[PDB]
Amino acid sequence: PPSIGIAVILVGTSDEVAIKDAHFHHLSVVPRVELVAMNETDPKSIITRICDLMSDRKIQGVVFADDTDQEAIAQILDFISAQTLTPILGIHGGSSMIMADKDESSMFFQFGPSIEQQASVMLNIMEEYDWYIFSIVTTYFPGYQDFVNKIRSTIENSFVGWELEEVLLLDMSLDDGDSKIQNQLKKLQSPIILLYCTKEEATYIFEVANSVGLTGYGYTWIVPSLVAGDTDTVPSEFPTGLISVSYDEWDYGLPARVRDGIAIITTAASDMLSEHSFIPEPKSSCYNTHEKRIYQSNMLNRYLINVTFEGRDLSFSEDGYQMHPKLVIILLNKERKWERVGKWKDKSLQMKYYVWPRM
Amino acid sequence: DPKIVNIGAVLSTKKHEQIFREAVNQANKRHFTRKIQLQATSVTHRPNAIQMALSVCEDLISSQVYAILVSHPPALTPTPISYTAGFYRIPVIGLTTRMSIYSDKSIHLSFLRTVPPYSHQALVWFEMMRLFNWNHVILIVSDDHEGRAAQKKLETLLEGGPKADKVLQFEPGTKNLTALLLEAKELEARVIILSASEDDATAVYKSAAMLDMTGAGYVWLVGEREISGSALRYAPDGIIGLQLINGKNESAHISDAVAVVAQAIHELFEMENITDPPRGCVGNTNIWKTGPLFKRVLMSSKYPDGVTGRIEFNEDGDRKFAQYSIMNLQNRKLVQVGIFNGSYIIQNDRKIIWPGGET
Ligand SMILES: *[C@@H]1O[C@H](CO)[C@@H](O[C@@H]2O[C@H](CO)[C@@H](O[C@@H]3O[C@H](CO[C@H]4O[C@H](CO)[C@@H](O)[C@H](O)[C@@H]4O)[C@@H](O)[C@H](O[C@H]4O[C@H](CO)[C@@H](O)[C@H](O)[C@@H]4O)[C@@H]3O)[C@H](O)[C@H]2NC(C)=O)[C@H](O)[C@H]1NC(C)=O
Ligand SMILES: CCCCN(CCc1ccc(Cl)c(Cl)c1)C[C@H](O)COc1ccc(NS(C)(=O)=O)cc1
Ligand SMILES: *[C@@H]1O[C@H](CO)[C@@H](O)[C@H](O)[C@H]1NC(C)=O
Ligand SMILES: *[C@@H]1O[C@H](CO)[C@@H](O)[C@H](O)[C@H]1NC(C)=O
Ligand SMILES: *[C@@H]1O[C@H](CO)[C@@H](O)[C@H](O)[C@H]1NC(C)=O
Ligand SMILES: [Cl-]
Ligand SMILES: [Cl-]
Ligand SMILES: [Cl-]
Ligand SMILES: [Cl-]
Ligand SMILES: [Cl-]
Ligand SMILES: [Cl-]
Ligand code: NA
Repeated sequence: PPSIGIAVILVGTSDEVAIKDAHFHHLSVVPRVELVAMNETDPKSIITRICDLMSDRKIQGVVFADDTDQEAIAQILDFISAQTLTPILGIHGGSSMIMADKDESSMFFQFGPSIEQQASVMLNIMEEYDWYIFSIVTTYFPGYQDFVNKIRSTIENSFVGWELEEVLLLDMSLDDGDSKIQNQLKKLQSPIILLYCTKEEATYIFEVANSVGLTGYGYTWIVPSLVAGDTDTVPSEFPTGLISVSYDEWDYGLPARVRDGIAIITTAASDMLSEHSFIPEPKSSCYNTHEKRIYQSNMLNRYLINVTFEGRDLSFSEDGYQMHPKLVIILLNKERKWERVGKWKDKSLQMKYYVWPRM
Repeated sequence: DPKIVNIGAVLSTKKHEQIFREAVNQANKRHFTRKIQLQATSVTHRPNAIQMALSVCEDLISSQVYAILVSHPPALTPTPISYTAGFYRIPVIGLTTRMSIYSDKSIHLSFLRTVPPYSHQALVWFEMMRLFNWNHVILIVSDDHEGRAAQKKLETLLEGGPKADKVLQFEPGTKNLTALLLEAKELEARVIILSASEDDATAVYKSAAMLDMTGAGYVWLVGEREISGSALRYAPDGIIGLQLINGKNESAHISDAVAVVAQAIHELFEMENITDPPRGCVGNTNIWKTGPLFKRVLMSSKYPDGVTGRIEFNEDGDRKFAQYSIMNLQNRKLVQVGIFNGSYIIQNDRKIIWPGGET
């Protein structure tokens, strides 16, 4: 059986031996994995590294993991994936932080929940504890509309007496020297607040909300994965009592993720070669994608999204996120540690507390 | 003596680079520059998007540019430059790109332009509807981002008078459109407004002529794309459309952009605690802390005496007070019958001829 090249790119991470050991393949094709270590996660470092790889070897696919909170990394990877038409899986870190509106030509897929799935978990949580009155705060971070829309459409088709009191839209592309974000937050009355933004955006917003008295008792803030991010790094502005939905290396370890990443790409290419008697030729160069585009496509996507491995459904949506991930609900407790307080699993919620302990 | 502050530009030709230099060089002579003195750094467009992103890093951001001018490539978009500069919150100033998508702050979070998006043509239609007392219009738009953008902009103007009796959307790429246009024909309103690409306007024009909807009784009111290339070639006599004055003059917009950006730099440096932008991309993943402040200073910049007229920006960073030629297809020649001077319609002494032969 012929070999296809797969790059595994690890930023800031040394479970390197544990990873090579977790990775078996009975198919039409076998992987030749190449572990690559990166130090930097700016646009130039990421683009040139991946493009060097593609030019020095024949890469059918990239499995990418990082140890940062940098959601931009996902944006960069989608761009690289769309331009080179190369499968990239962002399985951990900034690489897995939701990238809403991926490019039409993207072959970029992310471990972790969609925005809509997280919005839906957040409303389930609120239902459990009969928190029915709430408000929303977002920035302009992409996804913010999907978030608000999903909420609005869930609650407007519901016998439950939801009361969405206020939706704030904060512009943090401008400086805050006129205290406009203070002025906007002052308007908030609701006891529950859903916040969609980036981790760095959240730490400023929390800093301001604290100053106007919105983070204490009788306010409970709920946030998605990308705000908690790496749960070993906890900004001091984050208020105790913060609830978040999380897919940050809990029960699904990096070693296992890299294994599943390799399987998804290897299986997809096997399935295609079976049905069509070819796979797409690894791009020789990203420095001439303009010439060679009429010869490329994202055909491999339709296979990439419908893989099962060791008797496990690893499906992605077409929109490029994990289909039904087991999510972990977490709470920032009196010790400023993130604490497991629930699971979302088989589309059911299971919470630890019947009544929230003191913050 | 002076602190050197680099301005960046990505431009179409080397001639346009030299125009950029001289424009910066004249800003330095105009202004008081003992404290800060501008310096020009420029490249021309790279052959593909990945090279273009790398060049922004290698050639521009390595020179610590406070802002980047970008022209639309004349025969590849500003987008990679918006992305990479946006990563750091360095403002990008679009010179000639008209697509409404660059107005979306989630995608382009530090993007201004000295031309208006196509959707702002709705502002001129609306004045024409007041002037010529068209109080009932039908709006036909392409069901893509550009078409929808035009619709929203016209509706905001109407809702909050002239009214839109109906809005019809059609699938971009559709060649026979008689079902859509039969719905318009049965309505009582006879003023039709169109937003569509070149090719889609062609299809509309052909279907409409087949339905005798291009003759006396009807008014067609249209933008710039819809009287260009092959659209112009099948357009019905008597049609009214628009052309943005100086809209393709890269040299004019280089002059105006540089004036505005120079004003804004000198104003920026009147304030305290201005930081430098990152030197190069490699190893740099933090935003330019002063970038959002500088964006605000640009947004609220006013330059009365511009080669393209009165420069201000709106809340999306789009050009206000843009000037349009009002064009009327007479005997198969585009004739100028007036201008929108930025706030006011001015009919010239050449008579309008309406569809049919009306007067
Ligand atoms: C696009 O076109 C519009 C309309 O032509 C221009 O807007 C006009 O700009 C001119 C200046 O060039 C303004 O003219 C001045 O009007 C003043 C009074 O304005 C009031 O009354 C008018 C008419 O009813 C209203 O439209 C307006 O809203 C105000 O209520 C006068 O006081 C001025 O007189 C001064 O200059 C004259 C000539 O030298 C002297 O003799 C006088 O002593 C005095 O100093 C002057 O006549 C006009 O008001 C503007 N109108 C509007 C509607 O804005 C735009 O400037 C133009 N855009 C561009 C970019 O060119
Ligand atoms: C369809 C959406 C594409 C998003 N695009 C990708 C950014 C990107 C893409 C590619 C590269 Cl090479 C780089 Cl360096 C950066 C722009 C980027 O996602 C913008 O990121 C932000 C947008 C808005 C905000 N919130 S805000 C406006 O400050 O209040 C925060 C971050
Ligand atoms: C990344 O850092 C490691 C550890 O110091 C080093 O061995 C390696 O050479 C670095 N990689 C690059 C591309 O410099
Ligand atoms: C996805 O799952 C299996 C094939 O792996 C099959 O039941 C189903 O038809 C697939 N859907 C496709 C091929 O779109
Ligand atoms: C473009 O603008 C410049 C002024 O900056 C002017 O010299 C030139 O005539 C203009 N070109 C056209 C075609 O109008
Ligand atoms: Cl590196
Ligand atoms: Cl892209
Ligand atoms: Cl996320
Ligand atoms: Cl962040
Ligand atoms: Cl660099
Ligand atoms: Cl006229
Ligand atoms: Na803008």
